[PDB]
Amino acid sequence: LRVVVTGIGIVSPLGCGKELVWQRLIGGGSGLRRLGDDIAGELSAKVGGTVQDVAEDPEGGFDPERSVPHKELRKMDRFIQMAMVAADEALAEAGWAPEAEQQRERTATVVASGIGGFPGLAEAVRIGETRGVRRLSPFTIPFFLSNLAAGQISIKHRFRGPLGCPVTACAASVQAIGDAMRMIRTGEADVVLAGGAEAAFDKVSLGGFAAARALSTGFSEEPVRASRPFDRDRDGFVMGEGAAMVVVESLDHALARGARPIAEIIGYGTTADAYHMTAGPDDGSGAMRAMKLALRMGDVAPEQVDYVNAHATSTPVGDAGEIEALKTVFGVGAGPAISSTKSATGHLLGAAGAIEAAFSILALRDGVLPGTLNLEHPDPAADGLDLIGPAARHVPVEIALSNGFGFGGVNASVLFRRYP
Amino acid sequence: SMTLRVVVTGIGIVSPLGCGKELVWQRLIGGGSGLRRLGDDIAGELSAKVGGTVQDVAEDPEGGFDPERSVPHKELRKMDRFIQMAMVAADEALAEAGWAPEAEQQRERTATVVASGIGGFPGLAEAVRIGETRGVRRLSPFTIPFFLSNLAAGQISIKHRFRGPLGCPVTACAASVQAIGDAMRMIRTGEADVVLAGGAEAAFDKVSLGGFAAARALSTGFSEEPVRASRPFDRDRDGFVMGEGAAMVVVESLDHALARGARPIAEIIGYGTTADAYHMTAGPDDGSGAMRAMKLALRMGDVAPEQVDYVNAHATSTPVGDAGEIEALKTVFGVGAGPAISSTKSATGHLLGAAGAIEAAFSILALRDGVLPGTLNLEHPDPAADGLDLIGPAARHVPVEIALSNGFGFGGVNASVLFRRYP
Ligand SMILES: C=C1C[C@@]23C=CC(=O)[C@@](C)(CCC(=O)Nc4c(O)ccc(C(=O)O)c4O)[C@@H]2C[C@@H]1CC3
Ligand SMILES: C=C1C[C@@]23C=CC(=O)[C@@](C)(CCC(=O)Nc4c(O)ccc(C(=O)O)c4O)[C@@H]2C[C@@H]1CC3
Repeated sequence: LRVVVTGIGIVSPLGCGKELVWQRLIGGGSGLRRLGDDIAGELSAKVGGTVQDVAEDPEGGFDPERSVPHKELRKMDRFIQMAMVAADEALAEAGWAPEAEQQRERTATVVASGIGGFPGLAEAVRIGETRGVRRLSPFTIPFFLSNLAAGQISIKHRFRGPLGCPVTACAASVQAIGDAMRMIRTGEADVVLAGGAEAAFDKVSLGGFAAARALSTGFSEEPVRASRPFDRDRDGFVMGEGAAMVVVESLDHALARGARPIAEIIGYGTTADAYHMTAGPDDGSGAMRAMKLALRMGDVAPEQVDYVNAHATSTPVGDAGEIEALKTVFGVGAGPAISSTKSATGHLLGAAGAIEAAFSILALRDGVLPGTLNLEHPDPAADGLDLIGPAARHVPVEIALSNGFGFGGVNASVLFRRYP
Repeated sequence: SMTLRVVVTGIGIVSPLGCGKELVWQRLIGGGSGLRRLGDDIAGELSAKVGGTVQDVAEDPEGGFDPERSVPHKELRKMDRFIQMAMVAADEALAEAGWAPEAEQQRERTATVVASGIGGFPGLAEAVRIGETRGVRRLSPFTIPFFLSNLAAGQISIKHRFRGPLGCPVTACAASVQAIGDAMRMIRTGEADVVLAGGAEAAFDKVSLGGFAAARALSTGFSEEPVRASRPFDRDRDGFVMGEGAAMVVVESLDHALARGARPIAEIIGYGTTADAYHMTAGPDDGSGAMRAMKLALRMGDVAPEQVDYVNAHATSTPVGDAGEIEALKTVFGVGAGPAISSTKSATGHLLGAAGAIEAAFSILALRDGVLPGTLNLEHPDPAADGLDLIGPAARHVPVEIALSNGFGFGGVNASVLFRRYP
């Protein structure tokens, strides 16, 4: 059964609204900024991809009151608020707003997060250390539970089909899209609102990644330079926040209702390294297998892939592993054009898969491949791979692959074809 | 292939009634309870004083929890308690199944799908307290993977070299019902041959308990008589009793099991999942989303309601929750006949994200042995349940062929899984 995407929503460090975000991305913009001392004061990691408010970004700022009434915001952590805005955008684009119970019952909501409501949870613990646990809000638990992103979206829109919340670290929202497609094919839903949401900035979460030496520290005075996937001087990832959503349905379902497919989902693959808890193997074998499964599903040879949106987070070991995986799948000398948009957005963690899927889809729609900012001295291990430098590449393309990996050895890859 | 019959070939349990499914089963069927007074470090400030706790080998010599049996002592520092329980339950299930592939051909066809509701809450809470006292610069390098929900499946995969899909559904108290449904789905789509599926939860902390107490969801009226506090369907229920544990099943096609000589313990014939889109912490009074999930599982199994012998209800002992499920059961099954219904949360407490997997295991064992667990504490059944065959405290010894198990959660999540006895 053929499956398509009919709507996209984005809340990100480059703004809210996918057209504006796309225009900013291709123009070389960056969402990386110095973090507040309340988050980063104790740490050497001083830079993050932050979502700005309307006062800071009048055109593209985040105002969750447009999707959630003021008095309801108290009931949901930031990631959920972001999820609600991104979902509204994707649904409006897809024109999916079912009033009838039949259609509502056939709409699923599958929204990933990596860490979920960390700020809410941290605040509850801090209350426990101060005012006392007898003073916790009645909303404490659903405020931070990961599945209340999907939950609040479903309540608002009356989506009464399956609910999902994959929490598979930084691959989670790639899996959300694969899980959406799988449900369309098994007949368990007719439309899926799928994606990811993450808003985990807090001294403790940042501190936890810091303690693992996973975060960039050497570019604090030049924040836009800090995220440099594939570059010789990369020194760890830059945490980001945001949310991105896609509306997924069968091609036949889309065309019957007059919805324009934006792109087709033709492949999905997911695997486990079973290697180490926080690093993948140097040979990239788990990631390699995930990519090959998505290509097999799409019946696409490696030489037919035009564009790869790599997971590459700007870690030394992580980017090297993905380089090796890509060489195994595609060879050297020819192959796909490859970039990492984490160079501009930072690492949206459990929302990274969905935002990069969205960029992969827009790349196909527009024949514009995002560049990799800061790619000044490519890792020599990547010689023979067509890594896109800072300039976006304007070229008609048909097939795009997007990767997402996470702690716990999770690899996921999703493959798209241009429509028509 | 979508027409594959799917079976369970091994089961593992870590619970408030012990570790090891056979011992746990014998203790459950004998009317045992895992409910105990919590430590003051957890519940000292709160009026919810009772929990289903997992005991160590000093406290329970035959059935105690010793994670060093599964994980070297040095490595325990790297994993929160929910993961340690997951590891022990997974080892049990895998040993019973005889699934320990050494070749990549089989390793690549083994998935690992382990739910949690809250994940490493004690780990996360400790990191935050460290942050307030000693400073975030003192955090362990293992802080993040210590608590991430998916590191339960992750650590299991690493130990056993399972290289197929990893899953971690975090859909609250329906989560490990969905894990089983997701496992079945993956066998039917051809994405895996064997799935280690289940749930793991160890969320006891003053803040998590405090949060549930703030939602008025916890029992507070039975502190002096802990074993009486979890009373699903009873007139005097006043909220659920939090528990901890892990349970796992090994899922594969019947054809694959027969090929390798593994004995199916039961068959998985149906799964359904729905969303209420009603309220963030309560379902509708008529249980209509639960009803729909149950009917979807029955439809998938091609089973009429009158063919169901046993229902392991979600019923957690909350006033509104159990009443909703009563109404859903009446809609699906009618009144006057219908299945025998019990809730084993009466004995184990609510294992949250691991409730689905443990209750699945009990439903499977019920079919295997022809013994339906009772509902402890059911002294004055809610009148709304008149017409439903609620099992009282005594386990019922009767041959049975079909069992349904429900799991629901905050955010309007409903899931149901349906089993048939094997052969
Ligand atoms: C075992 C080691 C060696 C060490 C050395 C160099 C590194 O690059 C890091 C810092 C990160 C590895 C990595 O990219 N993991 C890694 C991964 O497997 C999957 C995903 C991500 C992600 O960001 O999405 C990720 O970050 C590792 C982690 C830990 C300590 C230092
Ligand atoms: C909206 C209300 C009314 C209120 C009144 C009586 C109740 O019984 C509770 C306390 C819990 C309802 C419930 O069982 N939710 C509920 C649910 O939907 C799904 C799962 C569970 C679970 O334990 O697994 C659950 O607990 C609710 C919660 C909140 C405040 C008081």
